[PDB]
Amino acid sequence: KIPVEADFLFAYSTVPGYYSWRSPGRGSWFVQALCSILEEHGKDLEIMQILTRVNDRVARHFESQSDDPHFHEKKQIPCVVSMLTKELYFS
Amino acid sequence: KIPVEADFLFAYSTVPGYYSWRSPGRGSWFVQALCSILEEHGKDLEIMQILTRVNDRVARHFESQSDDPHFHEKKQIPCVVSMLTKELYFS
Amino acid sequence: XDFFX
Amino acid sequence: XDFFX
Amino acid sequence: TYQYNMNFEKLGKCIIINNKNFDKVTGMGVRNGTDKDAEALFKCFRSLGFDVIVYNDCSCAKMQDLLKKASEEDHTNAACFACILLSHGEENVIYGKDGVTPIKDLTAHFRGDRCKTLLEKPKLFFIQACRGTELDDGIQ
Amino acid sequence: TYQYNMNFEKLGKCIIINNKNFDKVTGMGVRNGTDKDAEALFKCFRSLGFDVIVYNDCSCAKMQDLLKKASEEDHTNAACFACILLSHGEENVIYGKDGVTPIKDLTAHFRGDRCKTLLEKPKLFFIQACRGTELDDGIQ
Repeated sequence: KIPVEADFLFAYSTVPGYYSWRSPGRGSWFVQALCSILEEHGKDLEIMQILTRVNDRVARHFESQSDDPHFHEKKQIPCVVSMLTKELYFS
Repeated sequence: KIPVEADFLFAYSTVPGYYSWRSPGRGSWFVQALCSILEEHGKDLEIMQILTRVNDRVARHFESQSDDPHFHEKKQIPCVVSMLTKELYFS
Repeated sequence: XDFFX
Repeated sequence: XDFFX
Repeated sequence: TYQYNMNFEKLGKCIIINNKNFDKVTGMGVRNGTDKDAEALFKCFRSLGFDVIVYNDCSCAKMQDLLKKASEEDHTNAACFACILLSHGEENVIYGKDGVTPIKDLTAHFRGDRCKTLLEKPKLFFIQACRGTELDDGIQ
Repeated sequence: TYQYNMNFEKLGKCIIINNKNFDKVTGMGVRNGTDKDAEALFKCFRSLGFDVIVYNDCSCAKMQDLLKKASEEDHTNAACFACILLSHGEENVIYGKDGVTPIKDLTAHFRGDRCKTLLEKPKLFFIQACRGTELDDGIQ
């Protein structure tokens, strides 16, 4: 038999309890970074490699810009939840 | 600047909401899977490759042995939450 | 001017 | 007989 | 022996739910830029090989029904399934245009016991949405 | 580069909390088999190169205190940090011998702003504990 919860993967844009940031002119930070990595490497890296590079890109490349100083210069790290049982390549 | 929540990894034995199974003679299913994979591969596989094989081994090799048939032939899948920003090798 | 979801 | 935590 | 089997006719189905405009009764504002996200995700996941369909400003019942129906299609000739959720949200919960619905309810339709033709195949959920109101102040 | 830099004097510290016995009032029973877990984990993580420390039957206040003190040590010459928790648990929470403590409060000590010598280094938490009461019945 096989667990009914096995072989799911959740790629969240942010960690539990936290905001997720979006630029009105360029899109959400997570999706910008996810599409960047997929264009260059979607076909030759494993899914956890892709999503780890996405984590790094969101963590390093983005910083919030805001009028309110309560929201000035805030940061974000995404959050991958893997119940995968094998490596995953898209090819 | 770096997110304060970056570079954590949580290797949970089970998914949110679920039981986690332990055998009194051999130990808990997750730990014995984790230890056996780390012994054969802890110095050559990336941490997500290690934990994905742990996911497979818990999911395929273990089934709850019980006599209250409410807990007969039950199953488990572990749960990896990664905020890592790089690949991790223990080398 | 960033927003959150 | 297995247990849970 | 350590990879998901990819030798199928289709890569699989990808459902993008792109929620930009919300009902007055929810109090949520317009998600500007989410069309840029959806079109970029459309190109990327299409380039990967997914059969992609975008659904805009879905209600909670439509999201539930979209994912319930996709779960009931036949995936014998598919390698995997992906779903992308772009919306407002809170911990464990995502906004339709008419309220909140629990994320677990969207995904449970794909459980091994409720979708036999995706059994032992990756089911992937990409979720752009808040999970609370804590700020990460960062550190140098 | 794309990997964590491992060129440090030590791999790092590995803290194991092995909770087997629990105060009667908590309702929790002896966790038979956990000594074998703790033994196999310390042998394994010693092989990897960690400085392993095994704690046993810790109170909630002991679990907070020892993790807080470990986050105040100087990790400048370590590549990473690892903690392994073996206990009863429910969702978001882990048992000390005298009650329950939030997992998030245990790990928050190692946040970037609170443990500056592990900044940009991997902080690993392995948790053997229930997260609720649902059973997974499986499918063949």
